[PDB]
Amino acid sequence: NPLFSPYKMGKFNLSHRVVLAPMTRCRALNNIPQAALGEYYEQRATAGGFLITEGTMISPTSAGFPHVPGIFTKEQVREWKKIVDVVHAKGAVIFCQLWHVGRASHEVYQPAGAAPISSTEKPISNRWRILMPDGTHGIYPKPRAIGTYEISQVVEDYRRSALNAIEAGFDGIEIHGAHGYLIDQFLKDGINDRTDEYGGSLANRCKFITQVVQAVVSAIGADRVGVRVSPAIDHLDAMDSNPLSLGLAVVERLNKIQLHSGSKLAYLHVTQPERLMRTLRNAYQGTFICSGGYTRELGIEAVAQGDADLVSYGRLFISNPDLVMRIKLNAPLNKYNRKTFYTQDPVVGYTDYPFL
Ligand SMILES: Cc1cc2nc3c(=O)[nH]c(=O)nc-3n(C[C@H](O)[C@H](O)[C@H](O)COP(=O)(O)O)c2cc1C
Repeated sequence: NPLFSPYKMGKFNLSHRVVLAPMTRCRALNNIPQAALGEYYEQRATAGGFLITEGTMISPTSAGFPHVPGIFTKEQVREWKKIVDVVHAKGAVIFCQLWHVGRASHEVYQPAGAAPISSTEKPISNRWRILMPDGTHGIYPKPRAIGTYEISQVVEDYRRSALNAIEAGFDGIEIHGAHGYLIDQFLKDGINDRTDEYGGSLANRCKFITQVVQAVVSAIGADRVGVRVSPAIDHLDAMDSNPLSLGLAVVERLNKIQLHSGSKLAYLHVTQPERLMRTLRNAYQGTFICSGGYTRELGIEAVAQGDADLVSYGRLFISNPDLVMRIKLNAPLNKYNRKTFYTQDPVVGYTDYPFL
């Protein structure tokens, strides 16, 4: 089974290629990482296995889901440290995904009920609704389009959060540049209507992600930085007229960051909607994680055919804490319950999915 050949993700030698994809679960009450998170990640950790945490806030203005963890305060650092220690005691490698939702927010999630920030003042259209803290769904508001000074401040928030993640003991961080969130609101020409140096051409639209990645690379080292993008996913009104071109343009800038820094990133992580994946892999000089709809058989095939070095699983990892072992044994998998993806119980639908 090619998923069980070892792989060197730079200075981290992984024992197998099954990766826990980042998944928002909303158990981090009041943005504090809770003991429940430690139990959840511990159940899924394996010796030499790689885990990516749920999206984690970089600033008070970065959230658009309830009870998502932050890593911008020293209190949050202390609590993450307890979780990282538990996962490291099982021999796993763990990266913290840094997440800013941009315009995908609501007054209820913003300090003082302020408008969320974006590249644009265009709101997400009414076809999408936001999950509210009470479990209902609300309307995405009009965001505030930020100037270039504020862009530099957001980059600094990523930089400080990356340093905080290292202080908590994380092996690295992943930049969430996917799924229509803040970075994707700069990348995608269906969203980015700017006429300044951050809008228009591919080079201008890639400026923000480039500056974010460079900032965190300078702060913690390229080999501790992964990058996640989704050029072909149009979630939250995040379409590009030419997804393949956009994906290749991002890869270009990542390859250049690696040359100028003299080191490789930890990986590029691309997720697809339920030949583009292979094309970006072929263009990128480094480790590639594929994601989106992978099964045991499709993951085996992806590694065997050279389409990816690592394969990340999301929904099946929700309901199969021992997903790695089930893939190894070709054991039957447990169903997942969508109703408890984003609820707040520390156990129900979170840690009570059974082992083999
Ligand atoms: C409940 C849920 C939460 C998710 N949260 C995140 C997230 O925080 N960051 C991210 O990049 N992707 C997130 N995703 C997308 C997944 O990481 C993954 O790419 C997606 O589920 C497709 O892979 P799969 O077929 O293995 O589930 C989430 C998906 C689900 C279903």
